[PDB]
Amino acid sequence: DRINTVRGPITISEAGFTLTHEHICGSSAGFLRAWPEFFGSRAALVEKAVRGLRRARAAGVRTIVDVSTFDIGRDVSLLAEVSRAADVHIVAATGLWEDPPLSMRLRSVEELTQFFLREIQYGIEDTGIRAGIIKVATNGKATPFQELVLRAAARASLATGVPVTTHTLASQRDGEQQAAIFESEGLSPSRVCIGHSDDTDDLSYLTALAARGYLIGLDGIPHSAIGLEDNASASALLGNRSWQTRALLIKALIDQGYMKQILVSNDWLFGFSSYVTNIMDVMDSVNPDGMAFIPLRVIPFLREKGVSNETLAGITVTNPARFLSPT
Amino acid sequence: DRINTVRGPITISEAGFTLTHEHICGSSAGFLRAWPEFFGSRAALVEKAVRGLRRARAAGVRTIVDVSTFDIGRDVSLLAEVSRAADVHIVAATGLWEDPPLSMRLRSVEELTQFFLREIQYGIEDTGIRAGIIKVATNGKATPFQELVLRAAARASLATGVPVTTHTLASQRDGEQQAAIFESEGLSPSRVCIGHSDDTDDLSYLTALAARGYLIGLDGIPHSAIGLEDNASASALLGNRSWQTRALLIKALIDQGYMKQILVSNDWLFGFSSYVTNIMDVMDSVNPDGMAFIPLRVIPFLREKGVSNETLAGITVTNPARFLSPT
Ligand SMILES: CCC1(C)CCCCC1
Ligand SMILES: CCC1(C)CCCCC1
Ligand SMILES: [Cl-]
Ligand SMILES: [Cl-]
Ligand SMILES: [Zn+2]
Ligand SMILES: [Zn+2]
Ligand SMILES: [Zn+2]
Ligand SMILES: [Zn+2]
Repeated sequence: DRINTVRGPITISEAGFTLTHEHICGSSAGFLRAWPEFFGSRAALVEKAVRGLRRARAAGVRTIVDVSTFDIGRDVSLLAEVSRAADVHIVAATGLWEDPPLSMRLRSVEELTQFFLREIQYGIEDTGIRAGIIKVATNGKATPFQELVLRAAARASLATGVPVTTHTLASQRDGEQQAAIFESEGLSPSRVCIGHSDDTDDLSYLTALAARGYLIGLDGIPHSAIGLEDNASASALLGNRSWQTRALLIKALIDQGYMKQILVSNDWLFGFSSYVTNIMDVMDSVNPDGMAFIPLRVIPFLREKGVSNETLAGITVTNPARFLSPT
Repeated sequence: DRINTVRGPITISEAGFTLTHEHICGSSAGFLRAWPEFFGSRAALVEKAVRGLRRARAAGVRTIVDVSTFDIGRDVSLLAEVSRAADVHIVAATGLWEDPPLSMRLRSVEELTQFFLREIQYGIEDTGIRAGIIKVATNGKATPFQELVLRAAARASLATGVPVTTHTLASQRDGEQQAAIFESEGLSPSRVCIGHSDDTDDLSYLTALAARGYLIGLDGIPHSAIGLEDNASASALLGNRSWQTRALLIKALIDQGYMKQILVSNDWLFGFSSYVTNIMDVMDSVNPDGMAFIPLRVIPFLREKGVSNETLAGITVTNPARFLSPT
């Protein structure tokens, strides 16, 4: 059994400590190729990501799952470059996020299923690099096209065994509808992570997903604008709940019996052009540890609050492997 | 004085008979790279475009202006390939159409001006190919972002001398607002073509633009769903006015004194993924002549209606050169 990474297949044991929702760069299709100066340069972006993934690896990370799709401007050659230089495995994604272009938005369920299966089974672009996860998104009630996306992701997963991970607007409880669509296609909830679930404190929502077998993506732990004076765009993005508040949802779900269904991540990036200018600077001041925030700050916080080392290892190592390994 | 093409600078006399609004492929950024099977294959698309541009060249076309921007999925290497194989000059474009991604839509006027100037002055992507026109779009009242686009296009034109060409929803008279924005930035109307102007019969609108000095883009002459039974998507795209009706607007503006301000084109393509599946098949049944429709069918129609050979040469050769040559 093997997981596809940007440097090829790896064994389950090789994945190790895995961050399940991360990005090298949050962009748009074609954007880094057309406007590399937006990032300084392409080399500057590469160097920043290598440095950050090095720091993460020193803190114990072995693999990240880059959940950048086509419409986040995923550049698998950029991921392979960074992966080789930092010695951190990167799993790439297929699927569609919240910014599909017209050439995607006009497609049928069958067509999209073809595209997702191309990326899982054949390769991304002309690279031969295969995705190891399918990423999808809603922000409230699904648009007609997003329902097609969710159905195509389910079809792709059913044919291949690769899991599905989601973006939600957690305040709208989107995982409810997402689950409904997925289940209508026959997808097992154990193949699905409902992401950005740490953006809500609603335990009735979180446990109702976990009770049916979903994995719960508590994937934005360091996202917080607390004590950012009067920066409306950072507040709108990051929220005003503390990282501790978010991290305590890990403990909460442990305490309810769902330790095997928890997936934790930073949802960090090294470049971010699909938001306001200089947001990466703002984010990096909030969390200078970047992708190392989970091991360096979250794990010790949870140990101080009484969570066991063994439970945290199961969450950071066992759960990601179970989720990623195709089934 | 020179015009930039995808194979480098050419003299004004080399441009010859020029179609001012065309596309090799109407797509989305990254799409042909990620999903070439949508088109059959990349080679099939190339071969179809070469065959079509050959037929056009035999009918007298020497240059086309490919008004595909970043968000139409412009692939300048594809254009150079096709240009070399067909021996037809292709002018490429910068700017933004109606499907900009978030990494564009979040940008300032100053940022966009940087991007358009990159594509005109330095090159597209890492190709060294420079755009020779800036393309912009509204569909009714401009969105806030589209106003920034129009202003940045004006700034880019003011620094470089390259012209601006527009997409409109002609039924909403968008050229009125477009002109207002452009003039507020100090752009000369003689540097601007208001496109898709053949989609309306409103001569008060058309003459009010031409009176202030705009060029008028009568650029979709073969676009018609007349006698396509019950195909709602083709009707919505193409309209139910005949090609003759559209072509008679050429004569109308001649007859009002605006022969030097008329630009004519087919607004054809060889691939079209940003609309419904199989639309290219539908379009190619309506107009099997493709980009040769203007010389093969429009020019003789207008001669039969009393327009002179010399006037039509001025419209197909002189006007494009005047417009494209930087000033
Ligand atoms: C009983 C919950 C537990 C104490 C198990 C070991 C890891 C930490 C959580
Ligand atoms: C007078 C308008 C004109 C007859 C001039 C020559 C070309 C055709 C139009
Ligand atoms: Cl702490
Ligand atoms: Cl005729
Ligand atoms: Zn997300
Ligand atoms: Zn993300
Ligand atoms: Zn248009
Ligand atoms: Zn066009």
